[PDB]
Amino acid sequence: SGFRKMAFPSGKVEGCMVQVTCGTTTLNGLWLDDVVYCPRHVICTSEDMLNPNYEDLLIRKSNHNFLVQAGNVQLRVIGHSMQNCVLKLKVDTANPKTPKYKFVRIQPGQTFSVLACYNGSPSGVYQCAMRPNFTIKGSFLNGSCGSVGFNIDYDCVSFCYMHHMELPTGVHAGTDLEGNFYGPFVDRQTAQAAGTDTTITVNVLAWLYAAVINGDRWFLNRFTTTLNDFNLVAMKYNYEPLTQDHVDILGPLSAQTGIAVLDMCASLKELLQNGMNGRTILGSALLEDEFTPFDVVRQC
Amino acid sequence: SGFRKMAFPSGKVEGCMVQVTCGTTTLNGLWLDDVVYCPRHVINYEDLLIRKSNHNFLVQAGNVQLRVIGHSMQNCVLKLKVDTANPKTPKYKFVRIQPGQTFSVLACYNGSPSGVYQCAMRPNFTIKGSFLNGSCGSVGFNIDYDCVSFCYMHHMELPTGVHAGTDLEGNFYGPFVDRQTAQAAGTDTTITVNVLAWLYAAVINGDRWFLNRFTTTLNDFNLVAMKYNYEPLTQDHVDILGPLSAQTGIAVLDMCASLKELLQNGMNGRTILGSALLEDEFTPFDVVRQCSGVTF
Ligand SMILES: C[C@](NC(=O)CN1CCN(C2CC2)C1=O)(C(=O)Nc1cncc2ccccc12)c1ccc(Cl)c(Cl)c1
Repeated sequence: SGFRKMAFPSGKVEGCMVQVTCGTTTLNGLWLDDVVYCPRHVICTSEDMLNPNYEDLLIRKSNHNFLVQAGNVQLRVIGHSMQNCVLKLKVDTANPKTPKYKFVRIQPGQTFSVLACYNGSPSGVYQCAMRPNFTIKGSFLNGSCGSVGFNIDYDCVSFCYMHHMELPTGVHAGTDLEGNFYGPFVDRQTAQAAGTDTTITVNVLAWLYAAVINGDRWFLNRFTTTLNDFNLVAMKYNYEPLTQDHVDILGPLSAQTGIAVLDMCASLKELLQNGMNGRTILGSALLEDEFTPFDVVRQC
Repeated sequence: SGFRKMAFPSGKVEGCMVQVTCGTTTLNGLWLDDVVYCPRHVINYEDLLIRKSNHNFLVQAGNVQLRVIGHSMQNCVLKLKVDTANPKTPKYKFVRIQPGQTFSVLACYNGSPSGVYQCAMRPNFTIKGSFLNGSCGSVGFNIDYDCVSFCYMHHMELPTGVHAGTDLEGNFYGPFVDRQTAQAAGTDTTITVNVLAWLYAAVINGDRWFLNRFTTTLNDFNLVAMKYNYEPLTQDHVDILGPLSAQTGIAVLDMCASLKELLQNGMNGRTILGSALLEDEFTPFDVVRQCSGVTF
């Protein structure tokens, strides 16, 4: 029993964190086999952050300009290349702690663990979700760039995020490990604003099923709804549309609890209409949207 | 910016998790140097233990079986002496924590780490964890520089879904026993110093709506705290909040008057750090550590 926001054990990722220094900038790198991955903005100076030409800046760099540090050992850079917004520093030593890994690009609503680092040293691990507006609501200070988001299924690390920047609202933007930004963001100091965020509806439903599995039933009702009527209501509360894919994904939780997805959708509509009335669901006074259907099944 | 419930990096603890099997029971063990620590309920515990032999305990570190060469009991923890010292043994200490103190839990099943989360030792000595069957022997810890302080070992789930366990010397937190009997968690209270630390974290993050021009005496605040099932705030707590008070410019008794107004009037549809409830599972140290980026 119990339901916590749970992160994956970070050990397999800790053994990959290195510090990358180029000129005055110091950030984190991910050392896998003989390559160190980090945000390409590590090559940027002061007057070339509004409109940096990364190809022009990288061509002027040599391997010895990049100082890579793994613990108290300095690694030797023997090559450098750029793949989208990520810089790949070829090093002369393969990381012996390299776990079984994959690079996966995730969709909005997906959750992952973040290992927050500073100067190549892990300082904390927390759980995140990719927001529908493609930002992540993280906890990062200056120096956290290069910190990564990941999931661990079986003994394999799926790296899904690399931190690149903080938007003016305090939310965070980054890329997958192939350097492709999540969302319409760019690694430029140009005026960028996160779009209006919405609640991840399928995740709220999964969390309502977790509450039912844990014995909380007060919010349930005798109503059901059509998928379209639910979406017309949910949209008015800035909730993401619920698709047939989402209804299908909730199938196992519906089968386990005996509550049809559209029946739980009608409980959700009622919660949106009434609020919680001084009650909590799984210790929360707000509807939680950072647990996916897969997280709920895994934790329960 | 941002404020998350953040656990310590679990790597140093993952390298210590082993699976202990004795008869039909399988749970987790903590392998440090040449000793495996686990709940004694894996086996009148002195009468039960005397009947066991080393070969009855199957210890597994990954796909390698460890051989037990001795066994002894220290309070509610069983200590299995093994032939091999754990090469991954970090710098560590066994520390007993106080209610209100926070720690990270590495939840394990069959000696395999599956999740990490941050929680607080409640004033009623339970932890509001997330554990299923097989999680016994999962440990709670903090990291100081490169030293792991082990503070908790999971033993059981109480009928309300809350958890109970011991320090690494086998002493329970709370008035609990490791036996099948009627046990109930006492009425819980809110960790007042932690709520204040979290209100300072909200101020550091730009959430200032709850601030007011008022201050209060420590006695008037404690009279209100008692009324709302909040733990008494001591001069020690006020002193610990000193750095956060200095950084934000809000005296502790000034933040107390904000807390008092929140308790008597509610949040009024408004939220603090994305929460509609007052969070009490961040200590003053946790807030400083997260709003300053201390590394391990
Ligand atoms: C590296 C970063 N540089 C800055 O923003 C630093 N700077 C720049 C403006 N300003 C001046 C000193 C007062 C700063 O503070 C960044 O946003 N990283 C940070 C990451 N996570 C959390 C942060 C929390 C506070 C601060 C910075 C954070 C950055 C900036 C613009 C771009 Cl286009 C990109 Cl790709 C990256």
